[PDB]
Amino acid sequence: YIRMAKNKEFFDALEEIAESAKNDETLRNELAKVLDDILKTDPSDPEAFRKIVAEHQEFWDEHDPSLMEQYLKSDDFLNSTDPTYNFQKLHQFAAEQRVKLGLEKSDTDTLVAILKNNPEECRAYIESKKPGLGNFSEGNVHGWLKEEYTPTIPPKAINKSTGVLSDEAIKRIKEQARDLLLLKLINSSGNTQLLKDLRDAMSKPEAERAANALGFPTEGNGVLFLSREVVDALEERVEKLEQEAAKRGFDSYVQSLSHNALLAKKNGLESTTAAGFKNSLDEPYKTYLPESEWERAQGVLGARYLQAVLSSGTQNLKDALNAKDANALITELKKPALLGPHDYIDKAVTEENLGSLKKNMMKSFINNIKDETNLKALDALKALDGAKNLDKFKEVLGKLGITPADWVKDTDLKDMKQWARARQFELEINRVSSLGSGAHSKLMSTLTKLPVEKQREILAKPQQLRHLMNAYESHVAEHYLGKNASGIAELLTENKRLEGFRAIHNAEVARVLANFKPEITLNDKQVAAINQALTTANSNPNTYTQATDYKILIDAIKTQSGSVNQKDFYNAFNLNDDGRAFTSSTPRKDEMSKQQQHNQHIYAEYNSTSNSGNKKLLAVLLSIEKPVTFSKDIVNRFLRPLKDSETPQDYADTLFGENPTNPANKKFKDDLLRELTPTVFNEIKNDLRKQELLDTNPAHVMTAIKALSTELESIKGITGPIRTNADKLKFINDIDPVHLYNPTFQGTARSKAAQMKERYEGLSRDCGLVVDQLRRQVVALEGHLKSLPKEGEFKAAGLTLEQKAEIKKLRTDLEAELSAVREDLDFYKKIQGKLETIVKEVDVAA
Repeated sequence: YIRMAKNKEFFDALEEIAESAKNDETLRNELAKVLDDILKTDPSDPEAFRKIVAEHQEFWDEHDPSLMEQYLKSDDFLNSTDPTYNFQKLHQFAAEQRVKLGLEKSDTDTLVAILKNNPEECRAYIESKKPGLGNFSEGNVHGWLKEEYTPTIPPKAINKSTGVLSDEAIKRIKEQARDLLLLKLINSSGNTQLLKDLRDAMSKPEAERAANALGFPTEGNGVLFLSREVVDALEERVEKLEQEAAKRGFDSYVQSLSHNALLAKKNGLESTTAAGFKNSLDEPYKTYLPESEWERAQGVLGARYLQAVLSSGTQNLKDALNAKDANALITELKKPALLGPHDYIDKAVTEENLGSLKKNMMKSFINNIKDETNLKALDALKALDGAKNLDKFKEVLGKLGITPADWVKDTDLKDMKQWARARQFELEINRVSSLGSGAHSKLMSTLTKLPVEKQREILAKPQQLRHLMNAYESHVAEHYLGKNASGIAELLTENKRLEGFRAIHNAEVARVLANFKPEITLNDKQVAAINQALTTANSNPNTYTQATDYKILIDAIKTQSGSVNQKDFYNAFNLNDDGRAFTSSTPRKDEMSKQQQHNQHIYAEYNSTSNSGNKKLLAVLLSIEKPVTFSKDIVNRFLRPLKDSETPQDYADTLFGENPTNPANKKFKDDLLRELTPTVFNEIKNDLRKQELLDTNPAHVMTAIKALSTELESIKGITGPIRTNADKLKFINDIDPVHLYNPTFQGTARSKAAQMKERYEGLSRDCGLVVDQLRRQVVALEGHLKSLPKEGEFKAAGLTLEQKAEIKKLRTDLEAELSAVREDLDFYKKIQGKLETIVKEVDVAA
């Protein structure tokens, strides 16, 4: 080797200078000449060549003096045959370097065309862009050949000048072109998913499609390879787009948030830095929101979170509802009792907020109205429901603790009275049900959706809430609710699910099992075994103080629920997670004990008796919560009058009174009539009328076989006339056609048919009545011959041939009526329907 020369030093200098001409527009115009000349020269003419490189000495000395030192013409300092850097190389390299300098600022269409064209076609293309990408025409640069052309049908210009722009040189030119075309495409795409497909690809075939979709050409794909410069710029483009996307989308997303969602953002909103705040959002905003937005976004999401948490909370809101302006409402909400000292609440701003906020705070207030010392809750609420003026309101909102209340609008008066009524219901159902008002969510909805007036009615007559919890067929609900009122379907199925718990043998186990987070669903055989578990528990004299014996009661129930987390079960009954021992704060078990202590004497009969009629009356009794212990003498006083009482109401009255004076009684009468439905009371009754029919005296058997036969004759006298009129009322209106008419009076052409309508729908309302009546008799008749044992297992001393032929007379007569009445029920319904189709053809006709 040697090296005593400037040949590398010029390669290396040109290369640097070209880089610094990226952003120095005049230096490129200088460096283009330096090249434009070096190019014009013949390479293999060491005189002429070194003449031309020397004759730009002023431009050489301008970058680096250490290129220059009679010695210029001497090829001592400048090698003519360097193994790595000739004149042939420094000409070839200066050509590459020329076209590279030119495309650095050239348009998208050129950039494409260089990628589009093959090396041959690419050289000829460079000639057509003259002097843009150098002066590459014949004669103007030495190596440069004549343009040849292909033999293809549309001929394509090619230039086979490898001596100056080598095949490896035009690849490097395409390399540089690609990059710049991409940066052009990247900086101009708003389409973020495409950009991402490119950055996140892991194989040429989708690096392709991603590129091709941005506008990179199909022809370029061969050389498509991400440099680290294009990557770096791509990566920082998406982060730009996502941020200004997320900044824009936020104010919408906040409005999109559900109530529970809003509520979950608290830890976020209280965050002392933007990282935290941001970390509590959902994923677009969780990262790509910019921190600059934060202070603003605290407010936008804040004032929605102030609406949500103030609306739904239990905190005391007197002072904050009485706030003077926003500035005072703020200093109130920052108080530790409320939302705490946090910057976010300094976006509860006077403008839109403190109206909106106070209306929302008023919902909380009303819902946490409490039996205070001078005022009942139901009075306070009904005061608010009652009053008519805005000023008649402010008068009571005086007494509730809100002065001035001059902020209270007129429009809102209807909304906030609904909150007053809704709350009234909440309480009145809590008063009526052993269970929670929560346990009747669907019932609590349907009342809140009855129109303004009916609400006030059902509230003035609260006893029907009782009847509604015992409404299981839609017509029963309708009779108290409305015509076809909203949400009945759901109400009924609530009542069907609750009946298990409502008839469970202890009111604590009722409450918690009914109000479990996943919903449980029972069979009667499940609740049998649950009530069986509680009898073993009442048998055990330390179920509620020995933790291993409290477990025997829970372990028994557990199994019957059947399918949930063990732990919540145990905690919800005040035990630790294991079972091992009681949790320190022990209220659920405490009331269980208080209940199951009152079921001492009641259980004492429940176990003794074979009277599987009034077993059921005890079962309902111990399934109702009691203030007090219910002695052995009151169990006797409960069981006495049931035989002689005909209805549930007549049963209550003779126990307690017409309007029993003593509050603790009045409540238990109300609570007793809730569980003694007309339906279950009959079940008790004709169960205990099985009893007198199971007796060992024929004295008693027959004294109740005759009774029963008297009630059958009653039933036959209601059915009698309904039978004799039946054959008549059909034969007339069954063969009857329905295009026709019957005109027999005066009036208008349309009012003839209209009042012949009134006459048919009069008959439709007679049949309906009959239908209802026969419905009751089939229920009754069934009721009776359930009560009758069946030729066998009579468990009685000798029955004579007249006695045993009389009881068999009864069965057959009972079944022979039941069977018979069905004829008519069927038939009367046919006539029912038959009219409905005649009445609604007079509608479409007249």
